[PDB]
Amino acid sequence: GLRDTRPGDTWLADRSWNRPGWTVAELEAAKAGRTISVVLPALDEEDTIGSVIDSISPLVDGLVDELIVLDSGSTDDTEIRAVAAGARVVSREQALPEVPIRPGKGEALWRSLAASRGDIVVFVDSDLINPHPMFVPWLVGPLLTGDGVHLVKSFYRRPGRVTELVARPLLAALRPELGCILQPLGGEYAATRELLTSVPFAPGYGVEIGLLVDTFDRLGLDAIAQVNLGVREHRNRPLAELGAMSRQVIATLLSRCGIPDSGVGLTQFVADGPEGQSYTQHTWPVSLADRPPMQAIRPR
Amino acid sequence: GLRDTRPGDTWLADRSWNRPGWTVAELEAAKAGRTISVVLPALDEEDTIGSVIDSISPLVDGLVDELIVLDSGSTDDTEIRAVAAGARVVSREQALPEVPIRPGKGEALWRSLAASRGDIVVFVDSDLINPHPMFVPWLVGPLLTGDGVHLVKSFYRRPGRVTELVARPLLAALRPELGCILQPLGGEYAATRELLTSVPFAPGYGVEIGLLVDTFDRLGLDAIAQVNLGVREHRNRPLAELGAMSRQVIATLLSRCGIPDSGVGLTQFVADGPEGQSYTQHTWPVSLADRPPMQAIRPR
Repeated sequence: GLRDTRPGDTWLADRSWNRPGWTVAELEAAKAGRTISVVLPALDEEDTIGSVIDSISPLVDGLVDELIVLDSGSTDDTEIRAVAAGARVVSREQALPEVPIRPGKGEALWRSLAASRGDIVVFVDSDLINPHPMFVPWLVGPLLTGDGVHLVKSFYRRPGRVTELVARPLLAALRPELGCILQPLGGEYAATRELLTSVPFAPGYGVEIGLLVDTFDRLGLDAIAQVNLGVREHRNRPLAELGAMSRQVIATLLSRCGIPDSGVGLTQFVADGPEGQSYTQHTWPVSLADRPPMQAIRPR
Repeated sequence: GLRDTRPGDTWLADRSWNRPGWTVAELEAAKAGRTISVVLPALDEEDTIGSVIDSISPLVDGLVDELIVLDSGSTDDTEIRAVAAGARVVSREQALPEVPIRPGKGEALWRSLAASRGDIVVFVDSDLINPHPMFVPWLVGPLLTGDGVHLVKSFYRRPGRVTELVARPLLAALRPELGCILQPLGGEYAATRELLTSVPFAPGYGVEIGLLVDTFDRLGLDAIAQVNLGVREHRNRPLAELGAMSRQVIATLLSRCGIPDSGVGLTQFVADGPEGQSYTQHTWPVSLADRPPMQAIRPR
């Protein structure tokens, strides 16, 4: 199983595997009137976003019915570079004009449900360094070979900390059935519109884990598959922000589990000098506020 | 406050500071019939333990009434080297013969309550690299200048991960009042026997955080002070063990907070090779079992 795994192989909930024997073209034939949207959430990713689109670009009007960059307030060259690469850029405002904006990644992904049309939505981070062109095919595979699967999570070999020390040990504690999930926080995943629009979306860095847990609670482990995406490269996560990310992952998971979170942000104490003679007190925001199921706002 | 802090300064619960103006000799005079025990928990620390004792050694028969190494099953030269340095070595069995041994650090510290006699117990890790001779004086300071303080936690400048990403964000979520604690997991701390023998001891890597939270719940923030211990050096924590440590910190905190922990260990998936073609599944143990207050076993 995980003793013999390829870029392409799917792990199902019953610990059974599948090594895909289709072509991109055969996957398109399997769609059967189901449409596919690809969504790239982007905040200030001018360096990487053209490359990411180029990887997915060839699939459009074939396997992929639409390719959207959800621009989350970029002040760099993200939009013009995504357009020149061939993607349609939708701002948060454009996606859902009648609801005021909240900050964070979860907001952007939630809004993209309103901006996209696809029966299946694939999410891919725009900060990926050289994503393999087979990423979207590999992600959608298990949805199209339809066996009750509604969420496809990815796993990869690193070519970190918050996943290994925070997300996974907390899942072992609070949702032990999800202990099989290698990469609960990863931004490459696919799901049905039916699933996506029926669940609330966690704010900020909580979005992926909130979706995982909501899917498990409502549909059980069988609705969740994982695909080996191989060696996956992304940008260095600046170490300064990781405390805030952990705090938000914690807030989201506690809230899914029915445990009251104080709503009190992490205060970090940063030594100002080598002697530890003074500290800068830095308090990051945490959000306990989900967005409601998209069905409650923009129903289909 | 933390805008101007020395090796020696104490932070109290009301955000007020104290910069000590005593000598080791004046601290001894302040004891007033209170005895002081120093306890060094040790599992296989032959390289560092002589040095640690040498730092504390000069205080014995003066400020320090006894110095005990609690040997937690060492198969290297820890015991002979601690003896030659001048400490008394007590095995777990010797400390408390009538209770069977459980593994982990918390067990060793709990047992040391039975092995030691001091009204005040100071705990110092035996893996410290060149601890400053003032560590024990600085730790006991706030207990002897008696103003209702029962627990003294330390903080230091690093000359990590589990503290910053796991312990502190979870405390912000579940015990926000303890958000002021810089180093909740640190092994250098002092407390009263009255406090120590009245609380249960968490197992393994949960011991320090369990003690912090128990103290807070039972006595409030005022009973807790923190002392700047300056630049503090210890051994590199092998990165492999950190998941298990986080999982146990999580288990202990959830249990203190009244939240059911599954008792299911973290399963880590270690890539066997560069390709991510197979993973080794490695499941670390977690313990939900405290030891009871020492008063229930070996009352004074």
